[PDB]
Amino acid sequence: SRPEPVVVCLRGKSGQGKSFLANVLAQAISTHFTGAADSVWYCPPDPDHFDGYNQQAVVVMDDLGQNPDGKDFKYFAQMVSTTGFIPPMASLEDKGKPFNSKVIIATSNLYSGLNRRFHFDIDVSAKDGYKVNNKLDIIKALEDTHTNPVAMFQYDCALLNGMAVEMKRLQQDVFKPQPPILNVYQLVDEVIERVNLHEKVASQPIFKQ
Repeated sequence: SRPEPVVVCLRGKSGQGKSFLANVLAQAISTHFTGAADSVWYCPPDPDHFDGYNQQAVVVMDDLGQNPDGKDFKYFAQMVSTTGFIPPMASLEDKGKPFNSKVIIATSNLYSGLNRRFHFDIDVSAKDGYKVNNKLDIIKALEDTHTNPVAMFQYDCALLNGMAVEMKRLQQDVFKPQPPILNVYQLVDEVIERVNLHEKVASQPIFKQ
């Protein structure tokens, strides 16, 4: 019915970037499609009634798969359902409103040797020049390079341009490999391009309507 969501998984070692990149990507995508960074809904620990969900551009799910009881997988599975997920809402006014977000971004601490539902699956690690006691040195990674800024980003820094963090795209096929994704700027453009495709196939009719 509505556009199929584009799904991004960012995984890797604790505190080596995946969470920071989740938040940067979410706000970047929100900004491209709505003009501002606030069309982001963060899935709460207990997806009881989807409080505050309003068809935001981006849904973020933290640490997907870390609660053994597994409420998070259940709703995630529906969001990327074949049928149109209708989230539970508290007020009669909002009940029945379809789930309609452009991008779902999950962070995960899980190893990858379900996953077939991710359009982008990326391991995030800190590079040596930006690594301090086994964690990303985020202060150094956010230092302004005074390079020309890019797209919606206000300045350039190692976190965004690829010097601070290593992205390793996890691939489904073996000799049909999707191209590498090497920094945030490129990841943002790849997700935008894929959302554009999903929305065009869902809005451009085959038959005159």
